[PDB]
Amino acid sequence: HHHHHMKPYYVTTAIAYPNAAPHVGHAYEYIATDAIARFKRLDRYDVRFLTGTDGVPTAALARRNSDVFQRMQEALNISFDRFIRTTDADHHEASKELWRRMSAAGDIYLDNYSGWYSVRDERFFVESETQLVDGTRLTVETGTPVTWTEEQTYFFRLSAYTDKLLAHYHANPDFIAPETRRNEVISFVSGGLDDLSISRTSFDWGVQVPEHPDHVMYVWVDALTNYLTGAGFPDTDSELFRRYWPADLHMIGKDIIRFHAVYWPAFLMSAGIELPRRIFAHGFLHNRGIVDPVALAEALGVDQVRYFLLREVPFGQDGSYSDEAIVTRINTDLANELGNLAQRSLSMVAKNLDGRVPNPGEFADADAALLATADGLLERVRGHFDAQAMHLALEAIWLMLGDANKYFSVQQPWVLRKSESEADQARFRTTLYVTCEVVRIAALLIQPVMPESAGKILDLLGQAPNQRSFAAVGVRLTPGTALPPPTGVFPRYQPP
Amino acid sequence: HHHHHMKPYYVTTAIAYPNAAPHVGHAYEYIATDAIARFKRLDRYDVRFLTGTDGVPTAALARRNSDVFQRMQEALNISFDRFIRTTDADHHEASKELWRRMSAAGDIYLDNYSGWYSVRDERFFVESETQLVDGTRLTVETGTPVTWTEEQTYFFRLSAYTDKLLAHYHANPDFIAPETRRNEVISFVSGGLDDLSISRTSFDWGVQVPEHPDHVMYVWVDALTNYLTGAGFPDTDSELFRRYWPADLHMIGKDIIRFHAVYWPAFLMSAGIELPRRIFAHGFLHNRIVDPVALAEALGVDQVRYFLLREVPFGQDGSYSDEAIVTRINTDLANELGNLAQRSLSMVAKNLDGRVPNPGEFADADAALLATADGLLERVRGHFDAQAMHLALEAIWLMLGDANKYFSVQQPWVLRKSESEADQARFRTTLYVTCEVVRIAALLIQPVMPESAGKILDLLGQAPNQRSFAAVGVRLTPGTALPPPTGVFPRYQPP
Repeated sequence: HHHHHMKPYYVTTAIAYPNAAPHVGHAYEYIATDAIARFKRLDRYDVRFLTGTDGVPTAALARRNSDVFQRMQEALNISFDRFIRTTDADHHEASKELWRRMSAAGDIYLDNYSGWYSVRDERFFVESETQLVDGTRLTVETGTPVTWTEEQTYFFRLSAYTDKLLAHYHANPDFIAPETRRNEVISFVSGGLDDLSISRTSFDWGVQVPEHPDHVMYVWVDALTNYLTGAGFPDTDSELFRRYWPADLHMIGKDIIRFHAVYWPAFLMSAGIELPRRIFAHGFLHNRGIVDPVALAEALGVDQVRYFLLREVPFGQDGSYSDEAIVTRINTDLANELGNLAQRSLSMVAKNLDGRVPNPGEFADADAALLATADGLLERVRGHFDAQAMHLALEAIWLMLGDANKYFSVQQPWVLRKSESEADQARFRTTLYVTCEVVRIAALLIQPVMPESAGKILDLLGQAPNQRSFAAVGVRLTPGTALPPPTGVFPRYQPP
Repeated sequence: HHHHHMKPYYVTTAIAYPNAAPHVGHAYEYIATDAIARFKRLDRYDVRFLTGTDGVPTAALARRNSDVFQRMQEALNISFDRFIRTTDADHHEASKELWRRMSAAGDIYLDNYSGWYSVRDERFFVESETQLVDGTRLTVETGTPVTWTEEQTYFFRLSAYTDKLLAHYHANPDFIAPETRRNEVISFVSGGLDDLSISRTSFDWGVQVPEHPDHVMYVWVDALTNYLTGAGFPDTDSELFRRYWPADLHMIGKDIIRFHAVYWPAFLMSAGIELPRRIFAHGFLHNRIVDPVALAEALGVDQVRYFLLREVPFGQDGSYSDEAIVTRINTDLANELGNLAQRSLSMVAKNLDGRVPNPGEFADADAALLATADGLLERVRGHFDAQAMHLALEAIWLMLGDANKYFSVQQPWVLRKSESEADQARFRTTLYVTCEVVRIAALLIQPVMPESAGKILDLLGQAPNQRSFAAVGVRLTPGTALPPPTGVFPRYQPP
């Protein structure tokens, strides 16, 4: 009964709230988290990569959510793992069990409350958190209407966890990232926290509170438990839960950080459940002077868009999109620096070395320096990925590709091809081998960012599909390997 | 510059040879040696507990070794000490220095030789040590193929140390254990020894012989020096070597006893290096191969550690069966130890406000049980010093038998019902005595079942700083607050 060997890694994308519809607006988040998951799969991890998502209006919306999810997954090549339907997941047993544990811990109480309530956010707001935009009172943070409501509601004793949360932040400095987001959460919690309304009296459809069917949970309370549902909760003895909980990484947008970094860990502390290891809040994309990567991918190519978004924007910051910025990356970074270097060297293998990887001679100093830089990339890229700094990992790879192109232009293997010498031909073989070998290493490491284009390059280098994990980075290109006739992988931008 | 104050104790598990894979098949060995090391740490020793281990086919095989090691260490809770890698260790300087010393002493010579050679064992074999099994010539001892080779090789003058080895066995009766293994080694050496080939001419990867780069040492010659490397050798003036060499105990399987009890001490005699103090060769397990890692994941790490160290007299071969381990899980652990702790701790919680009672004056029955418990540490220490962990565990559970008998005779559940003044006093005394002997037993079983014993000590309100053997002589403090009792030893759950 051994169906797994590698260390597990459980990573989630964000719940939909405050949007009723999942997936929409999450393409950037999905591309980034997919690259993280693909990197972990290539680095000998058992990856579990899941979404944070689970009358007549509600059901057709379920078809649209499905259609949007399939299109986004296929257009951007997201490799979410397949979740198995269970009876507990259909009946919201996770949030009901979480409620039971928090109630049994003494952290849930009924009370009367009056204040500004937002139907869309399902939250209460204080006076300073509202504003009259134009004779209509809206929330300052989200812009949703509020009306004054006097309700009976169940509260979570969030105030009893202010210091416990600050102690968790101090003991786990990598729990919240990037650092500007960590400083903001610490500043917020340090000001003190009030108790948190978590239910409403309603007969509308929703997750009924255990023992109190006249109350229903707010949508975001039950939504957060989807992370636990993804690991088989409330079946804490199940193999799924022992293996994958706690989650290693919650990937979210910075708009819902307080739900994940304050409310969520307090809920889990109250219920006696292990907390997630890390929360990373990314920024949002805007046009220069909203950005739809699915439409960009269909127009420009999936790997061009995935590369641009993960390279142009330092992950965590807000990003600016201009057509000029992505055209340069498509034409310079991809088509020229990587594509043309691979095409030039592979063309000489096919035409002058009978389509066979040459056996290199003894490596000169210039050969060893370039190989040493490439051999050191896996360690540097792994460190950047562990901090969710994919832009720095891609910059490191293209810095090596810069050295490789410089090396290629200095060695001039296309002029050594002519000479009938014994030393020029040996130098011809060695320089082509070194260029192919560093292209192989770069192609292996860009698989998380551009899976198909990297796969095509590895096909051109005669690498079987079984020899494409990061363990293969330390195994040099085999002389005598037969290479297929080279074809283009990274085309130049074609204006409409 | 005092980073130590206790007497050092250096104990090793065996080198991998003949198998190229370390750790594989050594789980039973690791568990027993870990219990010995844990006992020494609790007994005010500075313990150094190390393994005897250090192209493309060899690199990823090193990844598998690390995976097997970390999984085995975690599944069985083995507490090997952390080895610091140095420049000398990376370049195999210990075996080079050992070879130099033996050569400088005149004990290594080059010679021609012809005979049956096993590339797997890296040893030569005489005709009577080979056999044709089905048209192929194998060693009778290990079943590896041999081919007739006529090679130049370096020899160690083992014949010059036959009598010196016998004199060492006689002067040090505890050097080899158990006694059946000692008798076999003495009989072998008494028959006389030939000189020992220790190198081969090959351009494969290996430890090149100093001053003769065409020869490489046999893998087991270099492997033996890992024991020296663990103590900082060849840096004989290092703090590690002065403090931890000679090794106090080489724990090995009896399959490689001649490498450790004959070749190894003769090497060290030639090199002028102090000999290890003691070598213990344990037996092998079989079903009526046994995989303790798989057993632990299915049954519980402490259930498996206990069964393996109690069921088989250490040094003998053992037979593990499902019924035999179920008996020890349910009787020895869940009932004899578990329910004795649960029934008495539950009475402290419900009847004595979760507070250790202040006992009255001890009756003859109370003092008799306490006396048996107070004498356990000395008896268990003597068994561990002979590596007789089965006898240490038997001595502890014989006391737990007396405690269960004492508990049933006193009937504390009857005394709690009486509003009398005398009965309530006797009720406090018998509960204190029962908790006190459970505390002593839990302290002494820490080397065998670290986690379960820690849980019992948690239920008895013992802080983590008061769990060494120096705390055995400090009675349970009346007034100590106890957490609500929870289960520690579950009964066997059939799948």
